[PDB]
Amino acid sequence: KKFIWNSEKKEFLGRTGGSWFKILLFYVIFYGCLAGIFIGTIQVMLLTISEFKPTYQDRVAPPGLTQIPQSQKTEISFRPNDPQSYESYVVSIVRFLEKYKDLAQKDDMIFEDCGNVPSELKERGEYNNERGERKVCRFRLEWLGNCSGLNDETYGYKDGKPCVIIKLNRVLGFKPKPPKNESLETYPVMKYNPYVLPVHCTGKRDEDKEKVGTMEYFGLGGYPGFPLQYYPYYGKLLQPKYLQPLMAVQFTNLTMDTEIRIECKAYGENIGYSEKDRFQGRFDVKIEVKS
Amino acid sequence: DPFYYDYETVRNGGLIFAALAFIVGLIIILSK
Amino acid sequence: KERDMDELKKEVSMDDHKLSLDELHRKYGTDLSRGLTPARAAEILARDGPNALTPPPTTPEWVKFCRQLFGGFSMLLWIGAILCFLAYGIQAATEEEPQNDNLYLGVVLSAVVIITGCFSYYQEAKSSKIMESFKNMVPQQALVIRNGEKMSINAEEVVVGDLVEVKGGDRIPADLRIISANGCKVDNSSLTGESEPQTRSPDFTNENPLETRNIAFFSTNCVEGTARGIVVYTGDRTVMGRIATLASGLEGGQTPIAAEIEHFIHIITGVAVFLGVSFFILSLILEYTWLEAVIFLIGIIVANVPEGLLATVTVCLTLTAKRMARKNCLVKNLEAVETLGSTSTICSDKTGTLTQNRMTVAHMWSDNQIHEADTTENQSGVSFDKTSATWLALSRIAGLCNRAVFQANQENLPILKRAVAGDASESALLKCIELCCGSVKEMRERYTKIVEIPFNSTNKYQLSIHKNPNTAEPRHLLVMKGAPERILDRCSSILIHGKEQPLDEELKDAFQNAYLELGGLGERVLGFCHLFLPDEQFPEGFQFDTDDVNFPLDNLCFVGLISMIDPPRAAVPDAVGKCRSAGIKVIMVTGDHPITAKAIAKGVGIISEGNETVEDIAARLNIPVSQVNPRDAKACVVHGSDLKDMTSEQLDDILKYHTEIVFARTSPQQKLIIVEGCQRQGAIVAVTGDGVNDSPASKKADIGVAMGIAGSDVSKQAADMILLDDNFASIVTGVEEGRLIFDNLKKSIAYTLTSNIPEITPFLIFIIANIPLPLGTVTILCIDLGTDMVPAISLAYEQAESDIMKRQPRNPKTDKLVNEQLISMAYGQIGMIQALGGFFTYFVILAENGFLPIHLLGLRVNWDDRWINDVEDSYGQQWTYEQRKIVEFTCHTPFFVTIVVVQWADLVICKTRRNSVFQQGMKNKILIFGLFEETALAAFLSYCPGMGVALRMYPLKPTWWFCAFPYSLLIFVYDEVRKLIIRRRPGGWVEKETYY
Ligand SMILES: *[C@@H]1O[C@H](CO)[C@@H](O[C@@H]2O[C@H](CO)[C@@H](O)[C@H](O)[C@H]2NC(C)=O)[C@H](O)[C@H]1NC(C)=O
Ligand SMILES: *[C@@H]1O[C@H](CO)[C@@H](O[C@@H]2O[C@H](CO)[C@@H](O)[C@H](O)[C@H]2NC(C)=O)[C@H](O)[C@H]1NC(C)=O
Ligand SMILES: CC(C)CCC[C@@H](C)[C@H]1CC[C@H]2[C@@H]3CC=C4C[C@@H](O)CC[C@]4(C)[C@H]3CC[C@]12C
Ligand SMILES: CC(C)CCC[C@@H](C)[C@H]1CC[C@H]2[C@@H]3CC=C4C[C@@H](O)CC[C@]4(C)[C@H]3CC[C@]12C
Ligand SMILES: CC(C)CCC[C@@H](C)[C@H]1CC[C@H]2[C@@H]3CC=C4C[C@@H](O)CC[C@]4(C)[C@H]3CC[C@]12C
Ligand SMILES: C[C@]12CC[C@H](O)C[C@H]1CC[C@@H]1[C@@H]2CC[C@]2(C)[C@@H](c3ccc(=O)oc3)CC[C@]12O
Ligand SMILES: *[C@@H]1O[C@H](CO)[C@@H](O)[C@H](O)[C@H]1NC(C)=O
Ligand SMILES: [Mg+2]
Ligand SMILES: [Mg+2]
Ligand code: NA
Repeated sequence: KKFIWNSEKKEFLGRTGGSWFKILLFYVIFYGCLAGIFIGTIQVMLLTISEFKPTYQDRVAPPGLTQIPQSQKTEISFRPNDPQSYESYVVSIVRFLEKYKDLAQKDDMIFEDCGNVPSELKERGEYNNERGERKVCRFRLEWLGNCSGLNDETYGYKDGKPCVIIKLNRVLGFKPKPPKNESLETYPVMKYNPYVLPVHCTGKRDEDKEKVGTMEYFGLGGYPGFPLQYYPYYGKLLQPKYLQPLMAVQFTNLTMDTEIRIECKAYGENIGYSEKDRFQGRFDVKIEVKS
Repeated sequence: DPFYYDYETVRNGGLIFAALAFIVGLIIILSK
Repeated sequence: KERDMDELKKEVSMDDHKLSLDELHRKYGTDLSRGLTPARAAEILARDGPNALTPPPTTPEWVKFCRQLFGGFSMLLWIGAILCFLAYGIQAATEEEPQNDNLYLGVVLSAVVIITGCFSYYQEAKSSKIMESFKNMVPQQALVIRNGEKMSINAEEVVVGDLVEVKGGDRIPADLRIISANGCKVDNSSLTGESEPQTRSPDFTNENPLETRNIAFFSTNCVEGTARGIVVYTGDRTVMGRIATLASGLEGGQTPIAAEIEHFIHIITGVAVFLGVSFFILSLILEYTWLEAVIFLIGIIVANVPEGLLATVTVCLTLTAKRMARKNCLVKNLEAVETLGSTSTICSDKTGTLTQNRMTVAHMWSDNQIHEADTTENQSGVSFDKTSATWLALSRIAGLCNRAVFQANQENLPILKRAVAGDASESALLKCIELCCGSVKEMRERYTKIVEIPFNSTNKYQLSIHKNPNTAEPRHLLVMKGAPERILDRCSSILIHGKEQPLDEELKDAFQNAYLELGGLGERVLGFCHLFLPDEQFPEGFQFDTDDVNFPLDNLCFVGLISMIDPPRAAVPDAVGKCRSAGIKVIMVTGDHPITAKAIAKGVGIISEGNETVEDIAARLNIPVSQVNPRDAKACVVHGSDLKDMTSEQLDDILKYHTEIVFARTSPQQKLIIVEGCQRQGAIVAVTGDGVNDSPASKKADIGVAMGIAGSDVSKQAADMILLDDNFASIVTGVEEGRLIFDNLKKSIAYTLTSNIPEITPFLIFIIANIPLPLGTVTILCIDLGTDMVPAISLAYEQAESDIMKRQPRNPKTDKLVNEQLISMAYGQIGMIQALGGFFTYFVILAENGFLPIHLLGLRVNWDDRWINDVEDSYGQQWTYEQRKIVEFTCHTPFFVTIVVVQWADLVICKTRRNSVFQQGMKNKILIFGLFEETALAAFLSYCPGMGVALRMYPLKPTWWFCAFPYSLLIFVYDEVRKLIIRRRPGGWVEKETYY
């Protein structure tokens, strides 16, 4: 009963030729109309959103805190001797900082020298297109001391005592608000509380806090945070080639051949946290310099 | 700030709607 | 080697009844007047087994529970669960932090099968439980003569070859060989279907042991008289024992609904594996490894398995079976509720099924006029004229001259269903007089009987003389009844409207034609006459001792004939008409005499009035029957004697060229042969019976119907449906519901099958376009086993769109439950629109939160990564892992809501297959509640506190609820114009391509 393939009375795969053509033509017209309808409605949907601002921004309320070595499990395990053991790290650090070189920020029509000292926020009018393409404040690699260097094509980084820079999640129109001068026990930090978003790293328990001996932070002018002169963001369309602030963190006194956990928590009023997302506001890393 | 959404009001309205729709359906199947 | 055992049981029985009394006593070794010694009786009792059939094969409860856990649909869900655990096993050992989805789905599918098994098992067990409450087996002790003494022992203690005596009322214990009878009449209705009580004489009469009178049978009841006999057969070796053993050892077959579900699964898995394999090859062609492609194949195949359609179909069948049990039409098998609708040839039994199996006064004769009495089982018919003097005289002749009286408890029972002691004919007369002529108690004692004369062996006449209580004449009233040929010879006067007239042939010949009219009608007629004895020649003191001629045999006054026959049940003729109207062939299959079978066939509708048999044409033309062409005869009567000498081709021709067929004098084995002959044509068969002879026919038929009270236990167990109220019209209700639920099942299946396209398309394009997952697994479960359950169940409550009892029975090779048109509608057109609506809501949610749809291409690579917490959207923003995952889950929730929104329109359009939603109407309250509960449940799953934590379903911004509205309206309007073109244009495009 499964050899209905053909017959002398015209049937193919179950039906005739003229029936195959009728059904195929119907399905082509039907699916064509469906495609045109879906495209028209998706076009109306495109007309309901603007080009300079996302309609809903509540799902990114607490900005994240990422790092340069995008490790497979936020773990930095390598050998201080073997150059190939830490190649995956250095490669990502060089590729990340490839857009921060002095040659990359050379056009004066799209770059603006903010300053050597963190200042107040820089609001460049409204988010509409009435104004031209906004300017992006420059950020030279020299600000991250001891983790930038004047190396060649390959940034000879730190083998012993590694470097891990942190970055604040770029959010459109987000204005960072550092904590008030009434700091509720925020782990010794400089007195530059008004024009920089503080970020302090620490261990996770009584063991990690003891294994991690000394940490050295590097930022704009020597402050462990992000300067407010680089915010807010005006979208990729209005501010292409934008360079968000960076801040490096070096762990000098580490216990070699021991995996220790570090939590770099960014503080501020507009910086939230989450017990489900260990990256919202805070940031975790598992460093282990095994020799 | 635009980074805030009154999810409690929408959630409350959704729960009230579900309650009203279910009790109305129960009245529908109880024709008396 | 059971094949030979069953073959030796499909053959009609043999015997040695044709033996002289000396040869019988020599073969069995038994005294003809003393039986045998009790020691010999105990030696045989402990040699071959007690006189009782071996109990039925006990069916343990764990066996049928495992049965409910298996099947065809539950097996597909089982293979789905197995495939889920196989995929999860591959994902566990092969990749890092494996996902629990597949395991969750496998245990859910297993739970679905187990729960469906528990429910269906509880239903079938409930049916069998209420069935056990009908076995009222009262032990019946037999009267056995052993060692020269009479003793009453249990029926099981009876052995082979021993004297047994039976009295009018007692039941024939085993199969007896009559040796001496005294006006003994037995009842062969439950065994051979012979309606009128067949008498039993010691002399051998027919070569067939069933037709001869020297044999009493197992389970038969001696109506009147007393007789003796030697037990020839005992236990299972008996006639009804071999019939019951044959019934138990027969095949049930495959119900039509089961074959339809199997074909449905064939198409489901066909397209499922086609898509899975083609996408397995496509995934390998793109970039994915065998490890990943295997998981894709399993996911696509398992995804195309309706997880909830099992429970919905089961509840559909259960609901219709509930309505069946409400009308006292219980079904033992659940799916058997549908077989009646697919039936196209009904083989019915005459005695006890088509008829009432009870002698009843059919017609009366008075004033040379035929008067038909009401013969309904509940007395709901036309009442004859009961105000003439001829009736007032005939009623007294019958109520007085009759050896029939009611028993002790016959008080609260109705006039018909009550028990009467005596002859069946006298019982019918007593009931007719007690019903249409007041009461016979005070009417019988009013005329004190002086001298009587019972029925004679030759010239059968029954007469009696009574005193006259009239206040105008003291003459003695003599009455007599008998065969019309015996009364015509002893009559000279004729009563008319109160006065007398001579025996003029002008009205005597009219009496002869009336006699042949009621006789040719298959009825048994009797004549009643009376006369006023002159008180001058026979005073009030004279005693007419029954010795000589004290009464004038001739010169009597004939009042009128009184016929009688077993009448059909009340709604039987109308039911036969309804069955024929629906295109169901009605074929009578009974072992009764042909002269009565043809009359009952014409009276109920099996033989349409006007149609002639092969013999009727030869009788109308006065030519030999061998001359008329059988093609000129639509109806035909087939005698059992001739049926024994038939081949397969001959029976095929009998059924192919004759539209109204009646099989008479057919043995139970021949009944089975007839059912098989009907099944050879390829049509669904339903056998409706009551006696043990209906057991092998009800078992082999596609569906058996047994009478709940007037039926035997063997055929009632071997059947698939029981009529607890014996209302034969329930057959019509059954054939209606069987078609109703069939169409509703089509609608329900198209509903569950429409939701598969939007359930699989997100994963399909997830593999192709490399976009984030649009629809989640738990959300899919909330659709298939959550919301959609109530709408799909409500789809069973839909009513008929046109008259279903008007269309012809569905062709099994053409009208399948799930044809290629339902796939073109659900999978092809409606489900496609639902998938597009889901993708629209998806792109709306992502584009509004910063991820433009064009930007979503190739994004899943880094999207699903658990450590890339800086994923650029279309606005340059950096999204963490949990943030964008929260968006994906709060993106799965509206996809599920979109499914419910499009299911609103899909349910409204599936509710009607041809009619318009405005024509039919939203009168289905269960469907309204289905939409209300569906929407309220979908809203609750999204807005309940703690859902984004447990089920990962996050709340929806109100505008999301409207992203799916245009697609639902589109679906509704499209299907509406579809059904409109089907209505206006019933020819072929919209009908043969989309109408399923
Ligand atoms: C950056 O690294 C240099 C080493 O290359 C550090 O220079 C040393 O600083 C200490 C004081 O902390 C002096 O005692 C050493 O003599 C210096 N050595 C050299 C070679 O210059 C420098 O301190 C580091 N910078 C920071 C901010 O930690
Ligand atoms: C850097 O860490 C080392 C430990 O690795 C510190 O030196 C140790 O001090 C303890 C006493 O507290 C001694 O028992 C160990 O023998 C020392 N080890 C070494 C290698 O010197 C050291 O003080 C830390 N230095 C700074 C600047 O934090
Ligand atoms: C086609 C028509 C007749 C169906 C009638 C039901 C429609 C109008 C109902 C069904 C579900 C409803 C939604 C239920 C849930 C939400 C969230 C709540 O916090 C605001 C209302 C809102 C956004 C409702 C809008 C109206 C809505 C879409
Ligand atoms: C992921 C993408 C590329 C898969 C595209 C699949 C499309 C092209 C397939 C899926 C289901 C298919 C249809 C399935 C049902 C019908 C009815 C049948 O009697 C003829 C084929 C016809 C008319 C098919 C036409 C092509 C079709 C719409
Ligand atoms: C021929 C006619 C009836 C078709 C008209 C199409 C209508 C019904 C369709 C076209 C585009 C659709 C809209 C597209 C854009 C938006 C914004 C979104 O955030 C919610 C859905 C919503 C609000 C849709 C509602 C229904 C809509 C207006
Ligand atoms: C676990 C899963 C693996 C592939 C990819 O990593 C995405 C993962 C999450 C979703 C999960 C798939 C697996 C198949 C599904 C259960 C399969 C499915 C869904 C519903 C259903 O009834 O049967 C199968 C399609 C997608 C699926 O739900
Ligand atoms: C915060 O307080 C300290 C002294 O407690 C003071 O030196 C510093 O200037 C204050 N900063 C601001 C911004 O008020
Ligand atoms: Mg499904
Ligand atoms: Mg019967
Ligand atoms: Na059966």
